[PDB]
Amino acid sequence: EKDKIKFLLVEGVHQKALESLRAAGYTNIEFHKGALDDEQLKESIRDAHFIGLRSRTHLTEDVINAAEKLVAIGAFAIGTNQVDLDAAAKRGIPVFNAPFSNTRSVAELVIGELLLLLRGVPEANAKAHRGVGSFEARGKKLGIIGYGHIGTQLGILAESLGMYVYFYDIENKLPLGNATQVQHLSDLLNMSDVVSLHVPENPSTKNMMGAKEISLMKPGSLLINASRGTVVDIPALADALASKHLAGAAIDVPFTSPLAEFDNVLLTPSTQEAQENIGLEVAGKLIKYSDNGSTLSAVNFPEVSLPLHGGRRLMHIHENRPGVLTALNKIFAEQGVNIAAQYLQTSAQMGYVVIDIEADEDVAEKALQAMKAIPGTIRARLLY
Amino acid sequence: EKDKIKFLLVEGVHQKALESLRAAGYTNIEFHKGALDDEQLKESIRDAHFIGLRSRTHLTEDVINAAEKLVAIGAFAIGTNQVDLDAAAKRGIPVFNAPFSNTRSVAELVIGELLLLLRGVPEANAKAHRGVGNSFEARGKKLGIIGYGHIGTQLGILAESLGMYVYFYDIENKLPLGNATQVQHLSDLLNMSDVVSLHVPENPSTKNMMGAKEISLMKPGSLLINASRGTVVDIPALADALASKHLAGAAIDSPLAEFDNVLLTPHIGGSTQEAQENIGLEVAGKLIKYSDNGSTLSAVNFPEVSLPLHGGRRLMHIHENRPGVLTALNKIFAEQGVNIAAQYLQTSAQMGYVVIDIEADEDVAEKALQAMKAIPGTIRARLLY
Amino acid sequence: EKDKIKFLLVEGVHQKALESLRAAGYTNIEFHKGALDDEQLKESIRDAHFIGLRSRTHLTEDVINAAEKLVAIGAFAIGTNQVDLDAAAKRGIPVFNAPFSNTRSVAELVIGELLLLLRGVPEANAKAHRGVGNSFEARGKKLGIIGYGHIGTQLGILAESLGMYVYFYDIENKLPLGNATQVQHLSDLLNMSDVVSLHVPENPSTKNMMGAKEISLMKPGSLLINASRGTVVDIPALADALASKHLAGAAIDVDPFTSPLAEFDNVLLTPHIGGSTQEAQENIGLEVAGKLIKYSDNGSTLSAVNFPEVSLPLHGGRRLMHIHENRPGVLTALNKIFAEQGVNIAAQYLQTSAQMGYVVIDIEADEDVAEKALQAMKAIPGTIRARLLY
Amino acid sequence: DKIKFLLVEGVHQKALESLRAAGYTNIEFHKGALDDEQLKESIRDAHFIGLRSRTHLTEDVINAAEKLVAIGAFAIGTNQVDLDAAAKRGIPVFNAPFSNTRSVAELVIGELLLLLRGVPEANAKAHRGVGNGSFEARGKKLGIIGYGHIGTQLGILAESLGMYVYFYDIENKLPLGNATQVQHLSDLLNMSDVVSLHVPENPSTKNMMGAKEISLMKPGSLLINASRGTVVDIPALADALASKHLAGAAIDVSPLAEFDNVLLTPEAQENIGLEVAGKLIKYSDNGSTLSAVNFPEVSLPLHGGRRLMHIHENRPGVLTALNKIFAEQGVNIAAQYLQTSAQMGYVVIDIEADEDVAEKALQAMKAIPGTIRARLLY
Ligand SMILES: NC(=O)c1ccc[n+]([C@@H]2O[C@H](COP(=O)([O-])OP(=O)(O)OC[C@H]3O[C@@H](n4cnc5c(N)ncnc54)[C@H](O)[C@@H]3O)[C@@H](O)[C@H]2O)c1
Ligand SMILES: NC(=O)c1ccc[n+]([C@@H]2O[C@H](COP(=O)([O-])OP(=O)(O)OC[C@H]3O[C@@H](n4cnc5c(N)ncnc54)[C@H](O)[C@@H]3O)[C@@H](O)[C@H]2O)c1
Ligand SMILES: NC(=O)c1ccc[n+]([C@@H]2O[C@H](COP(=O)([O-])OP(=O)(O)OC[C@H]3O[C@@H](n4cnc5c(N)ncnc54)[C@H](O)[C@@H]3O)[C@@H](O)[C@H]2O)c1
Ligand SMILES: NC(=O)c1ccc[n+]([C@@H]2O[C@H](COP(=O)([O-])OP(=O)(O)OC[C@H]3O[C@@H](n4cnc5c(N)ncnc54)[C@H](O)[C@@H]3O)[C@@H](O)[C@H]2O)c1
Repeated sequence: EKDKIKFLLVEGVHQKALESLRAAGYTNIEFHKGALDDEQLKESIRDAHFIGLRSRTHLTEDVINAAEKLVAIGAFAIGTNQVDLDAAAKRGIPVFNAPFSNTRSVAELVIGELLLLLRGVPEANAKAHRGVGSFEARGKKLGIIGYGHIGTQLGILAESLGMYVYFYDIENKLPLGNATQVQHLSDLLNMSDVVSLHVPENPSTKNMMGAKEISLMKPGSLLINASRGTVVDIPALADALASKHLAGAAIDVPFTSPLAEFDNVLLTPSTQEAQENIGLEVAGKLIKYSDNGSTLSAVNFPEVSLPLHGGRRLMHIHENRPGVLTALNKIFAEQGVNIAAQYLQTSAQMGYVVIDIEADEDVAEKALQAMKAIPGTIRARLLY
Repeated sequence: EKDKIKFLLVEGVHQKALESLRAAGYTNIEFHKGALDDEQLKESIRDAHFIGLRSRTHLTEDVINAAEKLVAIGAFAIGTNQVDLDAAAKRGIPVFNAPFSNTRSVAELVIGELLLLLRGVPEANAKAHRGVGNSFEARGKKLGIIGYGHIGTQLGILAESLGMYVYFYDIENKLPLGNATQVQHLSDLLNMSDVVSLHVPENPSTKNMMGAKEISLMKPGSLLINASRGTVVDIPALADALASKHLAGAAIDSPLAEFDNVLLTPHIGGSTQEAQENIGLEVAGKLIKYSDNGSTLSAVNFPEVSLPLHGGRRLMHIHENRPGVLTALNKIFAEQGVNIAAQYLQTSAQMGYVVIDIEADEDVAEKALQAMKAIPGTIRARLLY
Repeated sequence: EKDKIKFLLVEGVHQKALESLRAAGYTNIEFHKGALDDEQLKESIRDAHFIGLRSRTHLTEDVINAAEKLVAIGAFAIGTNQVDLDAAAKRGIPVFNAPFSNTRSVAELVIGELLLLLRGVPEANAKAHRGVGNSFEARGKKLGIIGYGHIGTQLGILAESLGMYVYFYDIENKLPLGNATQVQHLSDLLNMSDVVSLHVPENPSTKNMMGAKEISLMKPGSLLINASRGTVVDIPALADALASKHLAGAAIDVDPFTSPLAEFDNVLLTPHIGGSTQEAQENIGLEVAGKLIKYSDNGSTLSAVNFPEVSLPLHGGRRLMHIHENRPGVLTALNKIFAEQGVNIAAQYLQTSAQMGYVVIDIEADEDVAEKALQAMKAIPGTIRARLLY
Repeated sequence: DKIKFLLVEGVHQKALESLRAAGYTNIEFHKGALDDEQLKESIRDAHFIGLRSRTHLTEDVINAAEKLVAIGAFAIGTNQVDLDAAAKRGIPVFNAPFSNTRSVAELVIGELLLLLRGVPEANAKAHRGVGNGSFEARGKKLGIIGYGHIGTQLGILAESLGMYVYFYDIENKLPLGNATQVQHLSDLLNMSDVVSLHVPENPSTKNMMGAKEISLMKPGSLLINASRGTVVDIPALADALASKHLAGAAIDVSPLAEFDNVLLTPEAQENIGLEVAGKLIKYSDNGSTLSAVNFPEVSLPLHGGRRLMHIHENRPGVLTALNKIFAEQGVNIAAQYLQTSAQMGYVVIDIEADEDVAEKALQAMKAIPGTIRARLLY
């Protein structure tokens, strides 16, 4: 929304990212197919309002402090280990990544794994390669644990394969297609011919699939954990495979070493069709942060976003010290200006707040100046 | 989550709602299979903190103002015309409906409508019934979806199953389902589509968004579908495009009664029988979360607020929208010596609602609560946890 | 696949048809965007071995007999009202149409009908256009398919994708696709179905198979769809069932036959059904061009509309074909001919009709003997035409 | 109906259901396989025998039979049956050709999904301790060669996964869904990200996928052969794998054992039961030998009238004799379908006549030299 806002994109992010940026009115783009050298990065990033990078660019504390106009960082990938998160945060610079771009990919893999495991293909294949010398998926029940981005897309594909889909989730969800939410996990485990996990990594899920749960699964069933974490007690999984209670499994990958001996287990390890989704996803985050201040899904920043309801919108980033918010609201109160919406979120170190006001530019601009002055302020900006 | 919080459910909402309420720790439930007479409703709702009803129960201003403990209203259906929204709002009472349980039926409806419209069936059928004597496959056709949310995504899935190519336009990037493709400019989506279906909310950004200009950008001989909305399409313009034959047909909802190639579906806000379970789950969920964390997401007569749960203490304040409320709040926490961890204030009409998370002990939180209730213009405030 | 084989195509058949012919080695093609006048037609179809036409071409006996090289006619459409079937048959000229090109289109139509009928849209729509003022999801419902053939099968696939449970009744055992289930007894399929769709041909076994008794057997509040045909459903019984509300609605392909239904707002009457646009045109083009190619190369008359149907698998050797009047002695004459040449018949397929017979014969012999047999076969009394396919 | 049905190795209850459905009662069932002594005893008066992969139906056992009309192999196909001995006796052997269609289509989907992602190789390495392809299926093109039972069901599943389906066949096929026929094999091969073969085993398919065909395939593509034949030239495929021209493959079972990016593979008994039992019944009723594995295939449309069938040694003069019989009797032949195999000849003849005229032609047909058997079907 201004050709003065410079976007520096390196390591060759997908073209759709550029298409998205231009459609939103941001055409001041410096593009690079490969990584920049230290000296090249420093001079290109110096006046960049935004930088988009992948895995090879190292955004160290020094490079960041060197950038004098940096507003936000877009990690066009899932990982952000190449970016110094804390350094960016201290300067009020959010880092966005692409957390859901691999959704479809994981769903397809699960389908491929269950189809072959159900037929005992992995074991037959390993023996064939050594010189040594089974059911249809349709009509079978798939039990999905975690019915979110991946869980829902998987259920859709499973139904297309003629499977009956059931899911367990700690939250009530709207079923897509003929899927059925099962309230008790043990009930899901009992019915399921195939069980697939798609939950996040947290105390709630730590070893949720232990000896007991695996014991609850149907005799001859399959356990899939296509996306890597710590949700499955590997030793317990190994015992159930050795005992043959489970006819096979697929686990994302030592730690899985106990499974290496099993021919009926599939062990599987940002360079494919993911680039388009990533380009669209991350450019979108940069665009929205620029236009409306949304930090939803930022990885090193308090998360906030507010619907577009007209009026003027300002944003304030500050060290989380008592008195800042009081100073902020005072600016509008002592002036009789009304606040239509306000959303503040904090961390131990920082506080981020977006405010919608009913006023004209003059007042808005004036308010912005006062805001920047408030002690503890890191950055302040008038969004519209 | 207390067992003293009374839930009054009338007109026989699905048993799943009760199970859900019980699972959330709410067991103080009065349940009736049907509607009650004016006398019974008044007696039953007098001490009800929450009421769940359907289309028959008339929750009028009188009834509302008489219910002295009412905290929230849940319409276990889509419509809320039987509920006096403004009356409830004035009392700081949000009204929740079931905005998503009927997602699937709207998607199925659009598929049925486009399939027949494409073949010219509505027109051929109307003439056939009048005695007057008298097409395209959907397969390989492009479906343009405006608003890729709950309905758009499900519609896209069904359309791809019919062999159609799905493209969509939205005001933000959306993760696509199947082979659906996002299109950055609305004009481009309109240009390429053989069928355009609208699935967006009602609000200044969508009022008449499909006007004479947008409709003329649609492909010649295309179809426009507005399955369940309100004021998104400029009717005069649509009639004009139909008369000129720019569009081969449409489905909506008049000046359109003259067109045999237009399907008119008088009121669709009706929830299906198969959806009663989902509705019970959906609306009970809304009441529960409002009661527990103050979320007013999806409320139909209230500013929408929702703050992630990060422990600590949480307070909520409903008031007359005006400058100085927030400042009045800051001073109270300052005097009380507490820092605000998170805050979310939204306004709608002449009303303001704000949820505040603070780190403080029970006593301090209560003292803050009493002060907050004394702020002039305050409608009500409570300590959620 | 020689070059002396001419293809006359009028009324602009789809390019796919030509691509198909060429790929098959038939390049001698005379294309025309539209129909030709009586003078031009006779002039063009003069030395044409094959002709492909549509609806705007009248192939009369005069035109046909005028043609001295015509071996087969391609009607790139469903109907063949425009061609003199008997005249072609008398000349030993088979007529091929596009029997299954509209399969997908009908299956799509059924889905659209049941979706709207299930929600009561036809009725609400009719009332709305009149000023008068004013429902179940398809997902989870059971679809009962009577006749699991071309359409039945594609319909079932679309229904399952819509989340419906598919069951079908057919007089012959079928390999179900997806989760489809074959039901042995009609009464059973009829009792369990929320929607029943008919996709059977018009023969004695189907004549009014859906009578008052069958309809009464249907689940109360169900839908009946017959999106093609005309003799499988008893309209009077249907109207009664709709009047009593035993059925919630219906879709019937339409007319004195459907008049009893005109008063029902919850019934969809749909005329034109057979020949969409470029899309249906592409299927048709590929289908009929294929028929012509197969007839030319191996003598197959499967699906011909005015000819005995014969089709013999390709097993090498020499292939001859003989078209004749159904008079006695022809079959005997054929044998005698091969005995004298001391040739063995590997396979023979003869089929007949009114007063005409068609036989394809596979023999073991050198071209030399083949051609000698061909000439002999042509001299058989009652012979209309004979050819050496390969 | 003195039509005894001997069933061994325990065929699914459905076969029994089916036979009964057609009145055909009299069923000697044996959950297990009988032996030489008992087998000859039970098969002695057996009209139809149903067996699996273990029964050894030798020339002796068959010769032992005296009323055997057909043999139903309720399995992947013929097994320990002396097909040749069976044919000599004018006895067709029916198997279950399309019963596991769905199963093969599902297998191909599973294989291409993993191969596209390089999982086979990654998995092989992971099981050897080593650590370290990869693409989604949606948006990719699947090239099917042989658009028949399996090909069509495969296309349906492929499209549901978001793939674009193209197929090549030797005749025009009605496409299901968005499947598109491609006229030239070379075009199909080059455009495909995945090629799967579903063609019959015969001369026109033997090694049809050679060095030339494989070189025409897109670089980094996958070749899948679930067929039960030798359609692919392994030596050529191996070369294409070593050179990385192909990113992987899946084949039924070696030179490919060295390739980690190659998949090597080996209750539905209900289908088999209903399919095979269905062949046995149709043959008894209308004489159809469609799909028989050791018999000329003949199938004639039921158009009323009388239907006579004749099985004979392929001696010249049989057809001459047959047609002379009807000629002399002044009986018109409505339809006639004769097909032959290396040793046998089978013809079905439809005529317009009453019982009298029929049985008259039947006795004369039985008297022809080379006759193995002849029956009045109806
Ligand atoms: N989607 C992607 O692109 C991607 C990429 C890499 C890794 N992952 C990983 O895959 C997993 C799932 O990802 P997603 O995108 O579908 O996540 P998601 O957030 O959309 O859904 C996770 C689901 O799990 C449910 N859940 C949480 N705790 C649960 C519990 N204890 N029991 C049952 N259900 C519970 C949640 O309510 C939610 O519906 C996560 O571990 C994620 O980190 C996803
Ligand atoms: N889901 C149901 O059961 C149901 C029942 C009756 C009526 N409706 C109506 O259908 C509409 C959409 O419902 P939904 O469930 O899909 O809602 P939703 O919130 O899930 O999705 C609406 C989508 O519209 C997009 N959008 C918003 N403003 C837009 C604009 N100006 N231009 C383009 N896209 C825009 C949003 O980003 C979002 O993705 C609403 O008007 C709703 O009242 C829904
Ligand atoms: N497929 C098309 O393109 C097309 C175009 C125009 C009209 N039609 C009409 O649609 C109908 C069906 O067409 P189709 O292409 O699927 O035909 P089809 O021949 O493929 O299948 C008809 C099915 O009906 C079954 N059947 C026959 N008699 C039966 C009986 N008495 N009871 C139960 N099942 C019986 C048959 O076994 C077969 O499976 C026919 O009336 C046909 O004329 C089809
Ligand atoms: N369907 C099953 O259950 C099953 C089980 C085991 C093995 N098989 C094997 O799979 C293969 C195909 O099985 P199906 O059931 O789909 O057979 P099918 O007969 O239904 O289809 C084979 C298809 O191949 C086409 N074709 C023939 N020769 C061709 C050629 N040279 N090039 C291209 N296409 C050609 C045919 O026209 C036909 O459409 C066969 O080898 C069969 O023995 C099938």
